Amino acid sequence: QYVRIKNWGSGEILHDTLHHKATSSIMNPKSLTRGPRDKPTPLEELLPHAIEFINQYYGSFKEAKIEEHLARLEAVTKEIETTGTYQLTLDELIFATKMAHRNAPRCIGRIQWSNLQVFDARNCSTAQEMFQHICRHILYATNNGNIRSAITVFPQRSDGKHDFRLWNSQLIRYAGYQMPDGTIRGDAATLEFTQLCIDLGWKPRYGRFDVLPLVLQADGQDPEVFEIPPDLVLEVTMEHPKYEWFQELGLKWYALPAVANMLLEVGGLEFPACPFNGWYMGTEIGVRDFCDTQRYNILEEVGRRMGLETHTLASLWKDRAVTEINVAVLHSFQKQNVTIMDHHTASESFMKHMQNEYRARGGCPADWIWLVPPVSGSITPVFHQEMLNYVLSPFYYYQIEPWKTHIW
Amino acid sequence: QYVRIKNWGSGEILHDTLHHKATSSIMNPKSLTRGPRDKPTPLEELLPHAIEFINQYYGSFKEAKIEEHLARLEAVTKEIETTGTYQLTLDELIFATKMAHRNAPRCIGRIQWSNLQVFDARNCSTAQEMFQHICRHILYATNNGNIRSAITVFPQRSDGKHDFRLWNSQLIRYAGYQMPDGTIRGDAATLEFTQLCIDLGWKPRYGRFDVLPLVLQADGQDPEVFEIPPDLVLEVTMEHPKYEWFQELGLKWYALPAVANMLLEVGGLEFPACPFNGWYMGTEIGVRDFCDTQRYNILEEVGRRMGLETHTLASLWKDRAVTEINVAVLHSFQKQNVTIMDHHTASESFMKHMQNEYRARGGCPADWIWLVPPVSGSITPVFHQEMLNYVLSPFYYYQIEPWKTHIW
Ligand code: HEM
Ligand code: HEM
Ligand SMILES: C[C@H](O)[C@H](O)[C@H]1CNc2nc(N)[nH]c(=O)c2N1
Ligand SMILES: C[C@H](O)[C@H](O)[C@H]1CNc2nc(N)[nH]c(=O)c2N1
Ligand SMILES: [N+]
Ligand SMILES: [N+]
Repeated sequence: QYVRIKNWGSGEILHDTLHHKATSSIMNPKSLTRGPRDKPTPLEELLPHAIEFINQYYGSFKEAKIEEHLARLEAVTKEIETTGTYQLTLDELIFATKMAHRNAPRCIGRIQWSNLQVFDARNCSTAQEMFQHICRHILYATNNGNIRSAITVFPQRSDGKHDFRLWNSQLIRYAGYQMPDGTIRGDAATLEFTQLCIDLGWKPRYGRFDVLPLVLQADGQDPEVFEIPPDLVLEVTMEHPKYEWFQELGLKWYALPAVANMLLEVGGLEFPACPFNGWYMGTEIGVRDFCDTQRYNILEEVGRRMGLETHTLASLWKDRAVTEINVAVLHSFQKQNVTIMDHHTASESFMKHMQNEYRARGGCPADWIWLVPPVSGSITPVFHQEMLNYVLSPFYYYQIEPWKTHIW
Repeated sequence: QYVRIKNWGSGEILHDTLHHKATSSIMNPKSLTRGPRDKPTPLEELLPHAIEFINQYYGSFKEAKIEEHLARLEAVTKEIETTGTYQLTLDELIFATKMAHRNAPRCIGRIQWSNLQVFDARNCSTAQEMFQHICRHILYATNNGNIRSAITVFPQRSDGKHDFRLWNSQLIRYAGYQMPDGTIRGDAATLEFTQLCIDLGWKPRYGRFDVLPLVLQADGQDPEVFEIPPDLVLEVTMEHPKYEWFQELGLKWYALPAVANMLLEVGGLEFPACPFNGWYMGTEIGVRDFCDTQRYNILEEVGRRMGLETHTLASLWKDRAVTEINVAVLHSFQKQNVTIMDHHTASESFMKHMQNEYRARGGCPADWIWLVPPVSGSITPVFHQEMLNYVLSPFYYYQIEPWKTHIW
């Protein structure tokens, strides 16, 4: 029938009908999602996929180890024949995690795809044991502000009813509540989820930079709530380098961008819990987290303190404020020795990458909509670059929100 | 086989191969192009299409005129049966031109789709007669700076060998030459075409704001060259409202954005010559025409005059200059009483439109990549709006460059 369409600012959804009369930019397309299941992967699908992967892994060395490649193929088949899926070698998980990042069409930082730290936590079985690993991860990646790229891989899905997974969008992340004023405090984005932590007994601190708790589900079991040891969450306080009134704003952001809720797919296997992290590109904080109507929405407050024509849209005052907010974020990171890269530098880098990729392996999955920064479009190189967006393997899939499917 | 991919900044093209290994943002997709032909449209295709159109035209009144609708269907069939295509009534051309604009997924100004002036020049037969119409058009739309939206429709394609069409990208448009300095003067974009006007005896004035000649092809015949009466081309000189040194830059742009080279498709008919115009949205000039590496590339010159860290990319100096260049353009239009709308105002408007459209007829073809402005992305509403991009009818198609196919 029709097609549901979302505006993510207003939250308004519309149903398209006109398209049916057609001839001859969705955030979460089904195509980009790998959902739950109730039964192990069938063997007839699993095997071909595993073989494909093992042939990629071996076809990716400089000087081919044929015998080990033939052996591994044999051992993998026997394991599948014998157990009903198969485990990756560590020296295969590491490749899996790097190629999949390499294959994420929506990621600008892929120049760095080779430098990834991999934490093998496939032996995990309890919540407390997940939450320990998560803590280790955070501390490694954070490095006292010198951000290291890392990923923590938990036990692969088996039957689908013993799934490990984080209910958090990203590891470290601020809360948001629907205060009485008609207003909303903290991070509007996490409004719905904040409530859920409340439903599981998390004490609401009611502020605007409250780090939310990890909500961990292990081996299919109901999710237990863990608070993050505030010693690990490193934050950057926001000061402008001119407008001394900019600290009066009382702004800060967490330093670690660690996406928590995506699924890894490799050789037919699926890991619905594999949190990863790079570092921040300024605009992420300065433009989206700070300036989105859906988010912290500082744009008017900052403009007002600039003596700007705030009620005349043509004044271009948003263009002026946004830019200073970025300047602030950037400046606050460098000050405080927190790793960061500005979107301009980021765009030139990605470009080098892309060039590299095509000479390397003739292509680069790439989603224009996502790879162009939310300010300065035309001004970065990636805007003028035509690109194709395709899904390869291994790959990092979105997933249906855990509370929409989990049975407590 | 592979897939040619263009970067429009560098002009570099790459061939994608990786996509073949796929599982389960192009400027000129074939899908968006209607090309030449050597034979009249076959009747078996033409008729259904005509009927569809006539039923739309009649199904678009408030209070239905069934008898005239049944009559028109009859008269149209007889005409096709009898001549081998059919002519639209004027009160159908007007609807054709408005719906097609209404249906252009890449256009932000569609809120105004109803207000269009239509010049019926289907009776045209000579070049000189096209060039007269073009001149009338320019003068009407320009209105001494109070821009009126207009379109001039020429004779429909028949057999494909008597095509009317303009060889110009847009009516009024600056030239560009490959000067000896290793550099390039005027409008780099029109580098290839400028040469072609030279090949047809146009005297190169060698400047950086030289209006190019109309290159007109009528009834399939070789294109004759006409110079535009400088009295008709209204221009805006660029001054900033602070930086008095901004006029020292010696900048100006033409006031009329009139796209000249697209084809109208309606009820199976095709008009490969139907120039149209709205007015400018500032960023068009301030960001793309002025700041594209491929274009006039002022960004460094403007930054330097701002005492900006021009060799430190992270300085964010591009964000600062671009914004002032826009301020300048906007300010220069309002001064000089030239119609213009800023991209922020434009985005809020389009949004209203889109809302209107869905309540109206449940949909709105819409290409995100194009509808989001080249600066301030996140900051405009259209960024957060998920949208579907579909081709309806009537519709404005791109066309293969005339000199790639015409036989002299
Ligand atoms: C130099 C390090 C990195 C940089 C600068 C970087 C930058 C970014 C940015 C700016 C986004 C968009 C943010 C958003 O709108 O949500 C993104 C998304 C993404 N990145 Fe990277 N990233 C880095 C490391 C990584 C790593 C290590 C991985 C995986 C191993 C990765 C995979 C992804 C994926 C799957 C997305 C999509 C997120 C989503 O769909 O919401 N990136 N990256
Ligand atoms: C309020 C009046 C208008 C405004 C503000 C407006 C704005 C714009 C802008 C900013 C673009 C993109 C410019 C570019 O990147 O080349 C565009 C493209 C386009 N517009 Fe409009 N426009 C207006 C009137 C019209 C009219 C009257 C028509 C047709 C009757 C139209 C149809 C189109 C089409 C077909 C394109 C695609 C051009 C291309 O693909 O290169 N627009 N418009
Ligand atoms: C509707 C639309 O697709 C949506 O706002 C997209 C635009 N491009 C994006 N690009 C990135 N990096 N991150 C995003 O959240 C978005 N949001
Ligand atoms: C490669 C890419 O599609 C190209 O630069 C597009 C981006 N979006 C655009 N949007 C508009 N309005 N005009 C354009 O020329 C473009 N260029
Ligand atoms: N990130
Ligand atoms: N335009």
